[PDB]
Amino acid sequence: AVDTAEQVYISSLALLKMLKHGRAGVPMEVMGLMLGEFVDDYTVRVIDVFAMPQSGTGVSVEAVDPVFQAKMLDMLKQTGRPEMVVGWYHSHPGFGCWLSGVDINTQQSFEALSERAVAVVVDPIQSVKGKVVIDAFRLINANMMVLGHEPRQTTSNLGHLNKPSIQALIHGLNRHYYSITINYRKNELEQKMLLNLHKKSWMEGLTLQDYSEHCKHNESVVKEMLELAKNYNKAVEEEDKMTPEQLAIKNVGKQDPKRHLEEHVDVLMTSNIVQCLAAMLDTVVFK
Amino acid sequence: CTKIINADSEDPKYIINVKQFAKFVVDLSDQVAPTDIEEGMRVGVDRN
Amino acid sequence: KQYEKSENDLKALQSVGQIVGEVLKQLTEEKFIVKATNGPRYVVGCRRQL
Amino acid sequence: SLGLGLAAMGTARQDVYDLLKTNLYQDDAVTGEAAGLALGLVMLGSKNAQAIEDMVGYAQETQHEKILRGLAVGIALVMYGRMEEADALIESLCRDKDPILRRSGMYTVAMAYCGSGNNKAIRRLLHVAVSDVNDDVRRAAVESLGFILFRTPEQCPSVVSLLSESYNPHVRYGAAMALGICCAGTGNKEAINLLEPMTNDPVNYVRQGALIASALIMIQQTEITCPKVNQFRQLYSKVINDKHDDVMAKFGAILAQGILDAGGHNVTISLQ
Amino acid sequence: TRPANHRQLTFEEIAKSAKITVNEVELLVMKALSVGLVKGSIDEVDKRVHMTWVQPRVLDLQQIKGMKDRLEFWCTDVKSMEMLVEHQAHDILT
Amino acid sequence: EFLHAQEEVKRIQSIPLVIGQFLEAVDQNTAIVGSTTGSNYYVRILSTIDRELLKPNASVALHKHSNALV
Amino acid sequence: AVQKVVVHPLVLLSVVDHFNRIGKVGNQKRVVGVLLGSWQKKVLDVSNSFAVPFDEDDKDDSVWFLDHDYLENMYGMFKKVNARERIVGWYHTGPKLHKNDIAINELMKRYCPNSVLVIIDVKPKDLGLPTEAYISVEEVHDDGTPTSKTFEHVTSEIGAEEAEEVGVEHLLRDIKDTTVGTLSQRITNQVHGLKGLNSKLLDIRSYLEKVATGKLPINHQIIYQLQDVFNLLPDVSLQEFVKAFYLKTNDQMVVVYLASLIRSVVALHNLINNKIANRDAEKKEG
Amino acid sequence: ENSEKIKVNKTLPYLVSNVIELLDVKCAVIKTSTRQTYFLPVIGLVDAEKLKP
Amino acid sequence: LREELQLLQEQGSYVGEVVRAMDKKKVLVKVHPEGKFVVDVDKNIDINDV
Ligand SMILES: [Zn+2]
Repeated sequence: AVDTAEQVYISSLALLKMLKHGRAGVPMEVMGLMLGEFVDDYTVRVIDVFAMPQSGTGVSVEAVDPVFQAKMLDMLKQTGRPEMVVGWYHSHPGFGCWLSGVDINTQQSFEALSERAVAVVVDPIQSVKGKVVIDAFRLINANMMVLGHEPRQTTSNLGHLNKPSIQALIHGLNRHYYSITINYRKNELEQKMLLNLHKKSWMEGLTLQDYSEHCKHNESVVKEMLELAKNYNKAVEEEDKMTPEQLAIKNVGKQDPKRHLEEHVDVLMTSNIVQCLAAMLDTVVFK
Repeated sequence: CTKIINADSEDPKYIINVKQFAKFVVDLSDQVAPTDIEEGMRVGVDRN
Repeated sequence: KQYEKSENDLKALQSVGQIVGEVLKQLTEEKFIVKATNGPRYVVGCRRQL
Repeated sequence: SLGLGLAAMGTARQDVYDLLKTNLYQDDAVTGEAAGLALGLVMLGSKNAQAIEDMVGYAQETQHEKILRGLAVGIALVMYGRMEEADALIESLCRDKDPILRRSGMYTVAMAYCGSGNNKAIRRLLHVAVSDVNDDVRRAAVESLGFILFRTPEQCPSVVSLLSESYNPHVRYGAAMALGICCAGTGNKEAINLLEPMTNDPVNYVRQGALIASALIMIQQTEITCPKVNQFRQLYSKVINDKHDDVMAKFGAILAQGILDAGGHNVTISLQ
Repeated sequence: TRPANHRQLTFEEIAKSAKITVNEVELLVMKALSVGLVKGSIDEVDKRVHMTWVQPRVLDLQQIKGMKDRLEFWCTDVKSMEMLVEHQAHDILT
Repeated sequence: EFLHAQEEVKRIQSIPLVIGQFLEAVDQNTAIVGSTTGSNYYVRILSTIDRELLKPNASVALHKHSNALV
Repeated sequence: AVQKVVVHPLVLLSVVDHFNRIGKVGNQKRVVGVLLGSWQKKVLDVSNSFAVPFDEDDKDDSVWFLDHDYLENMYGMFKKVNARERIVGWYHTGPKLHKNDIAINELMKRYCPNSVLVIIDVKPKDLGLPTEAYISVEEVHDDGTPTSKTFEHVTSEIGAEEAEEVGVEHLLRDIKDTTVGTLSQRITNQVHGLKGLNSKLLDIRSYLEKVATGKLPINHQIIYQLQDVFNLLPDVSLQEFVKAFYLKTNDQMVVVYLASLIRSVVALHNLINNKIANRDAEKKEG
Repeated sequence: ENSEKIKVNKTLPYLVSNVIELLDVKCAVIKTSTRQTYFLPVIGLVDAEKLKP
Repeated sequence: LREELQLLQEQGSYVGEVVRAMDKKKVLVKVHPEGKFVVDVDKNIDINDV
């Protein structure tokens, strides 16, 4: 009985507790615990995340408070749901993700206690634009050290979700742990109530921004579009057989031919239509 | 390697400079004898 | 009175610092050019209502 | 159970059907692929009352997904060529928000509409091939093209001409297998013209399926029959003696050596 | 009494119903503007008094009945002419 | 998809950027820039900036991580 | 007097899960929990929450349990892991509030004096209402009414934060529509913007039907006196507002002769450039 | 228990520095031996009357 | 455009002056603000090109 290509399920609230606790203590490598359920042999799920108080030692086994462990679990049994811990996490701000020296020491304690106890490393400050730098890892033994680690077998969902990155494989990858696959438990009864409630405005759709700011904009764009038409005349009346595909590449200027064309005309079209349709509907509805 | 400014009683309380880096206040380790940590002495200092 | 000082210290445990700099010039309404006292230059913004 | 469902395939025998039910209700994670595939094979082309109903009733409350993927093909395989009688089931599985079950309906609309140029099928299957969000169900859309169009292999290069040129590799992957299963053993040279940039893709696994589909099309074809045989035998031999490709990249190559000389050049593949 | 249908009131209606003389309707309405229970204006070449009114008070259940009928005309104008826009622009809606 | 490509490009320039100086131009869209942190670099640049503003020198904005011209 | 509350989008979410925790045995149809918040200004902010074991019986409808002991120690733990956070109020669900809510609110005002409750709607998620916030005032009562508790209104909204909108955008990835799409998107903004115009109308339709009928007591203070202010200003006076419509001609003028001509002439270039490239590649094929 | 927590939170290194001035709106400016100037809203485990520039 | 966006999201290179080359695809480079370095070459560049 040995590993395969596993799968990690995370709940929607779990990821939100990761990025919020990472954004809170952005300099000093925050630490917390990960609470879920072992559903089968080789897929792990997590439903809940609660953090840890800050220890002066740092991210290690000494940052784990056993009296804050059991008494926090004492409350969650009688309210919500009791379940077994399945792992832990921390935050590593100075890089993306790889298990460091004091990372790997406290991992050995957890895999001695649990079956797997999957680590999770998240950089909070790298994730900016629309994506998150989250990845989960899991330590390997020394029994197959001259053999091929990660004993994976009959599947084809292993080549996805990441190739081993060179900022991560320069450290303990791949002869020390292995990387694991993470998708999201995307659910209904949460997805639309997050979407429609976060981005919404009722009366904005038929406002006017009315005319003194708008006729000035219609005044402006036509004036350079006149000179854009004069520059459009200049290339059309030119029309010389100087190998015109080579004549165009020696006359590149980030300019007229069709790019600096009707793009403005489309904006002039859409602005006045939405302005006039809002004007005509408002005369219709109100008295 | 570094240099030591001084020490305080009942504890390490060791004040150590680099003259290029900053000045730390650190602890002695287990492999030292606490007598031969005289002032102005070059000493091997951990990185972490 | 002693417990008051302890709870003030538990409150006093999140002063992650602030970086001291000086405004060089004003770029836009919410973009500025500042410089650290020993470091490089930056383009920054304000909080909300500064 | 895989051996029992394969040897008793299409029997509609009650006794093998009964112990496969109590195998299914063991609720083990790893035999769910084993129970679901064999339960369809003993009920192939049956359209039974209790077979569809118990399998579609069991496929929501379970906790694993190997249990779901075995029953995914199984409820696709319980109906076969009914050609109008699955339409309530086809509408039911795709409207659900389960991604495996939507994928399961795509294999069901493939097997109920085998070899027929159904306009309603090619409209609806291509419709979810555009607008759906999960990659796995989008593949089973563009993989099901050969199952409904293998009788007339001429339309298949025309319709997958731009399906091979999407932006995601998953649509391009099932596009490559669609060339492999629509045209069975023809010396087409038009599909082979399409597969040449398909085996020269940046992404590895769509090249893999291009190698397998190139192996499926040209078994038992000499160089005088079509001039692309020995071109690809040395291309298979190049990438299998190559070192710096993936195991994923070379799994299709060693498999292509097994396909191309299968049966000692005595048998072929022909759905027709 | 007339809820802004044609709220430009003529001077003789004030001078009769208040039974005040004609020359003192202007000093009467400048006082009501000075207090601030109305925010209208005064013409004198036509002597019609234009009205914009923001002061609220009680409205005695019978005037809810007339307010219901005006709200019901308000209903079918909004409802039906939205069905015109949706049925016209259905194919670019999505 | 062409609009989402426009969106993720046109929000690379709203970041608390660092300030450097343009030094040399190699070829099409790749240059040497020296930062105010020193330690002279070599990065690729965008596809938007008109190249008639970088003739010997320019006060320029730089990315944090990829350190590109912005 | 609180200006408005700000819904951090973790708290609601963390009400949905705990309604789903007890939902396998859920027949109480209500979940009371403690609303953690960050008091900033007259405007209020909400960052976190947790739950409490709660029972209630409709029989005698005053028999219920918050747990003070559970409320002391678990909030003490959230104080220890985060010194920024404190209590600001509580919440419950099951969109019809019940008669007990005077008792819960007047109890736990001894934790924060200007405490505030927020009703979420876990099952209703459809038209126009994310949440609602209530507040308590006790004046004499009015000019002439008997005194009571009288839950009042605080306006509400859904706020956000940097490094949690990243979790918003990356977890959804479903429809991903931008506001751009100015032909198709802005017309639909006018469509369902007007589909709420009759929705608020059908709500004000139903209210004065059941109070003109005369069931519920007429709120003489605000419920129509604010409507008495309202019902005078759809001014549609014609013969000068008729002369608004050469500016309509002016807004039309830019569309007609500029945008229809140039768009046609540019596509006419694509004809001759193709008809040349058609046959001059055809005559050189042989 | 609080004093035990402060005991384990005064570990391990102490980066020495220089206080340049003090303000109220309690506030202080710190220059380290890395020659970097910092500012605080909250001073810490000392008394402001016990300190000076 | 997507290929243009991915290649720009990548860490920049360092500039350093070559003093003179070692043997077997190794050179001797001080960058600017550091010590010298003996590094390895890529595929497309050669010793004779240095
Ligand atoms: Zn770590």
